[PDB]
Amino acid sequence: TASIAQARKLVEQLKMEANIDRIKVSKAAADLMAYCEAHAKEDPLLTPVPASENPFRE
Amino acid sequence: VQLVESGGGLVQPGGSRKLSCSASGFAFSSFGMHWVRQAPEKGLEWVAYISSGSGTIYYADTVKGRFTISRDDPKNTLFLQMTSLRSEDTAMYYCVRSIYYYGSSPFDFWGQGTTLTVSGSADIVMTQATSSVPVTPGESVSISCRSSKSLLHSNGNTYLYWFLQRPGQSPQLLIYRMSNLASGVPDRFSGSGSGTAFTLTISRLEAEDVGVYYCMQHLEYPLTFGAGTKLEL
Amino acid sequence: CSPFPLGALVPVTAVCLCLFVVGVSGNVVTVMLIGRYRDMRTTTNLYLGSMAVSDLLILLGLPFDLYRLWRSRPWVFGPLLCRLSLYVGEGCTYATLLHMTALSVERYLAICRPLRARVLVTRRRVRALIAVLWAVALLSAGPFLFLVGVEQDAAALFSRECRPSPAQLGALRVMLWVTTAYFFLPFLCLSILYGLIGRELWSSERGHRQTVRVLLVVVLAFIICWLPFHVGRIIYINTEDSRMMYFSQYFNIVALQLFYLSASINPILYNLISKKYRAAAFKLLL
Amino acid sequence: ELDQLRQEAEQLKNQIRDARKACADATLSQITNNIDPVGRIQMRTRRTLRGHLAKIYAMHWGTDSRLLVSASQDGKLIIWDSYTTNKVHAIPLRSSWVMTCAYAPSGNYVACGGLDNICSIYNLKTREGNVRVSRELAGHTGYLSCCRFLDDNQIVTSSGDTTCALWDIETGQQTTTFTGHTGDVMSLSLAPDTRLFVSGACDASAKLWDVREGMCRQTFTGHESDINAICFFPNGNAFATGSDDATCRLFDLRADQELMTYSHDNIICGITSVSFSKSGRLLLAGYDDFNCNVWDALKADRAGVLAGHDNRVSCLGVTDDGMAVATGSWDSFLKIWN
Amino acid sequence: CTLSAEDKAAVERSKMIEKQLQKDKQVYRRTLRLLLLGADNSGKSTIVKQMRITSGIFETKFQVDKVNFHMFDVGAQRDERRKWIQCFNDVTAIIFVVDSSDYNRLQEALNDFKSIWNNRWLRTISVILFLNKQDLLAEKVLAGKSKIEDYFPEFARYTTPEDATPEPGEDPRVTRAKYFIRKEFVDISTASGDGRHICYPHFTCSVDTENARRIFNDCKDIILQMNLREYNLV
Ligand SMILES: Cc1cc(N(C)C(=O)[C@H]2CC[C@H](Oc3cccc(CO)c3)CC2)ccc1CN1CCN[C@@H](C)C1
Ligand SMILES: CC(C)CCC[C@@H](C)[C@H]1CC[C@H]2[C@@H]3CC=C4C[C@@H](O)CC[C@]4(C)[C@H]3CC[C@]12C
Repeated sequence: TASIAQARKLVEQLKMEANIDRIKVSKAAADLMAYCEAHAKEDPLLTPVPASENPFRE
Repeated sequence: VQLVESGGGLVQPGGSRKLSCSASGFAFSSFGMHWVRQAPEKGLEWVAYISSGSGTIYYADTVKGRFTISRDDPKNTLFLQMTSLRSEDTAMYYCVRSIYYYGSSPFDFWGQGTTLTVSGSADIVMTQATSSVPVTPGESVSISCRSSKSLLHSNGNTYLYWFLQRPGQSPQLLIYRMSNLASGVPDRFSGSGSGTAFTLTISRLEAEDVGVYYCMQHLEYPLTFGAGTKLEL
Repeated sequence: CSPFPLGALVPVTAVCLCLFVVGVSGNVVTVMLIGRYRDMRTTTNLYLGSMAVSDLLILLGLPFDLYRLWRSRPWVFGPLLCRLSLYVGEGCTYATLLHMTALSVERYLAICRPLRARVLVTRRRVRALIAVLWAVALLSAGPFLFLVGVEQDAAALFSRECRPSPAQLGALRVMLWVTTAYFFLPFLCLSILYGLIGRELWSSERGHRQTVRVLLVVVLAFIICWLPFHVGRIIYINTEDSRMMYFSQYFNIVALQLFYLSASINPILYNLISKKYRAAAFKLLL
Repeated sequence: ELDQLRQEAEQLKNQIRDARKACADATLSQITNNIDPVGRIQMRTRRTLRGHLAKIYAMHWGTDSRLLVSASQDGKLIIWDSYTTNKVHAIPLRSSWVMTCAYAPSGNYVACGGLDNICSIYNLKTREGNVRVSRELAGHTGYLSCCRFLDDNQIVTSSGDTTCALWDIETGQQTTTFTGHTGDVMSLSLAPDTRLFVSGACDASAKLWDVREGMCRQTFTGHESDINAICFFPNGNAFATGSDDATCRLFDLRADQELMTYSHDNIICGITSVSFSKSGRLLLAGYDDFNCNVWDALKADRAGVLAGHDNRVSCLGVTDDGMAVATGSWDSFLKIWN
Repeated sequence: CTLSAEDKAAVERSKMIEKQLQKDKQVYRRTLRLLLLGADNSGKSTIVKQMRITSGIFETKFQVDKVNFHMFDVGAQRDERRKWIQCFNDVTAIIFVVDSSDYNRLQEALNDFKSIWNNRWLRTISVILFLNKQDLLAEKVLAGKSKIEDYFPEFARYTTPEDATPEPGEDPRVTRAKYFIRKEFVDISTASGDGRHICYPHFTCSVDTENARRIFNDCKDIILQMNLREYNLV
């Protein structure tokens, strides 16, 4: 039937999403903060640039 | 893409003539049209320009009050009615399509042209120091051309165009806005320069890369052309 | 002229204060609600805002015209201030008349022809029409920019009123009849056009009653306010004999009362009844 | 049999949750509390695009930060030269109801679609000099909600049939199809490397898929309402999503769980679009209350507000260089801040 | 000005595009928009075909009294409706077709009408109820094989209105059934309306040719009410 096929496909899918290496949230936090800090000096929106350097304002 | 022109022939001094150019294969209402004249064994000279939708019309000083230009959009036709023709007007006349916008490429198509026979203060002086430099296939070449004024605009675009008139053919856009390479042209060709001095380099010359090379401005409406630099086999 | 007795003069002053307060409150509230929001800034609401500011300018004429009444003729504000009194008042009155008739025309076009015909109405058209109507109103008061005010006759504490020169009266008379058309032209517009509108909303109940009752009340208020104004202006410009002056001064007391009443009631009649303006007020003020 | 498989799925879900809580060692708020505040940000409208007749619904910046593509339900695609407020191109659409539009990075191709159920791709540099129908991709059995370009020969499209399709423009065929989603897919985003992509659906679920393998590598279920937008962190290892529940949730692919939540009491409406700046510290999210809010991605605090609108903030996007932000609304008005 | 030659040409092209957009707006605004919905058992397709004489959207132009009308039908989009219905905001009317002849699934159509009426997006848009399939309903009521009392227990208590004007040559039972269906639908529509939007039910048949005129009249009444709202008259 369709029910058995759908159930087996779902079970196999959950297996694939479960048996995978994962890292701790602290590492992800550190990496994201490092990326933001390193590129914090290259984001005009966060750090406004001088009007001479603003294409949208002379 | 097809531009076929007619109306060139033998004329008398003081009479008027009518040049008709039919366009097919591309939209004619969205393309500005330029009429250009080249005297026999001479360089290209700009006659007139008309923008899309009969919006803007601009002539040259020598043809002010004598030449008139019009465009029949539904028929995709261009009419040049010129009066008081004289011995100075004999030339090959080309109709050139041009499109203007960010990332555009004007002067990209040229008509075959019509042969017409009859019996600088404010302009940018487009110099071409090189006149005739023979060169061989397989050898890199470069040609430099200057200007009276720094062509670089506040925009950042340097309005310098490079064309090639291969022997017995109409001119072909090679490079637009000083560095951008036109569609269908080999990457051997490359253009560089600064405000008042520009250069065109052909990496590996070939038989196809032989002809006169012209350098044109695009700041002032006169749209003055360069003198020319021939290449030999 | 001879100042009125205490009599009904003091009650007239009191009613003047009441109408002044009511009109300024209503017009200021309207102008605010149209400036502090955006859904209430439509073409119709723009006409109402123009009318509201014009009516505020009119009501600002209350203290000077009340001074010339409570106080007798002696005028000390100078030819310039009197001149400006009569010019700003006339211009604002005629601008509001033009705005009312234009609103009537727009209502007729949009309402009597909901899908019979659609005339596209753009913001630019409404702005240009407002500018043109105001310019026409001001220029129609242009003769009063060259034909009013001579106070020179003890010479300062008992000087003459801001009357026109005797011979100059001639010119004045002509204008006071030209402006009579400004009564007849909107009237024909309002009674006819709204008439047709009332025909559509009665030839088709809960909601199409209230609209055709507000339109009738608006027309009646229009006649009540604006007819005595012009009637009395012409009576005053034919003040040949003393009893004509008496009749004119008292009738024109009544006419001033009704005219400033018109300014008081315009926002209530036109804006308050509308659900959009009422809701916006219930928001900005509660 | 069915009961056994259902119980196995339940056990696998419980194992997933247990592993997540095992790796849920700490929160970003604890770690990020030592980061200096971003502070008040004063973003003011820098450019207004006015030439549209109806609701604006989709917009995506190309490789450059100058050209802007916008799609309007009047049935029109407009390419504007943002620096000069010039309509570079105007293209009528065979279907008036348009909801998605994508810009190829090279700029030679543009794509869009809507309730027509067929994705339309045109090109700007035709030899004829006019825009023409380059491709008409068909096969989706539901509205096209989003679409994105891997390159000039590949295009990803999300539709309401609970299935997403990667197509080849050369042959106009469904190169790959994913049917793992349960709810309607609303938005699509592309990872930097393009080897992976993440989608969000109305089932309150986001899913990560491989472009070539095409299997649901990971799933995220942290929302309580339909998801309207999806955007990936610039580094490509994390993403953020917003739903009608009036909150935003940012997840990390590597940890396979939620990382942070952004919301406040006053906001009581859904989310339209979410995006990140070049640094990623500024998370700009649209709203249905005529407003957009830019928050501190790390510290999760209100940094700035864009209130220059008269209707829904249907779409919002950031440029490649991050020099400005564009916002399109239901009132046919496009506003660009910086 | 500082614009270079090639910038002024682009500006000229931009102004030309602006004028073309103005022309397109002129063409667009003169027409009225209708979103048409119903079920397979409902006579949707025949209604659409008569008005004329895997795409997810079907468009139909029709002119009534020199007025253009868009009619938009959604057939291939999935059963879910709350998501793709936002696109059809600012549509002058929503023509909902209900199979008045079908008694078994009338409850589901009634619930669907409830859901559409309660839609927050469609709170300022008018709905026209076309109770299609009126000859079939007439025969079904006349025969007596299928009774509406079983499906709707309150039909027994319901009575034929005295103010009602029965159609010529109409038997009392058919009129009572039609008025009961219309009464239920009107009761649902009135709730939560608060005057923001008005419903316009009408008895329509598969072969009836008055659909165009009825739609035009309803979309004229809707426009009149909207103008009353905007022009400060109500
Ligand atoms: C209704 C009213 C009555 C009076 N009162 C108490 C009067 O006694 C008379 C009334 C007739 C008026 O006759 C003239 C009209 C115009 C110009 C001149 C130049 O002589 C004379 C002279 C004064 C004052 C002001 C107003 C309202 N005003 C608002 C501003 N605009 C003015 C026209 C109307
Ligand atoms: C959101 C946009 C479209 C609203 C623009 C407001 C326009 C339509 C309206 C609102 C108030 C108006 C002003 C009100 C009063 C006057 C005095 C008159 O002597 C000259 C015109 C002038 C100065 C009007 C100009 C137009 C105006 C500014």
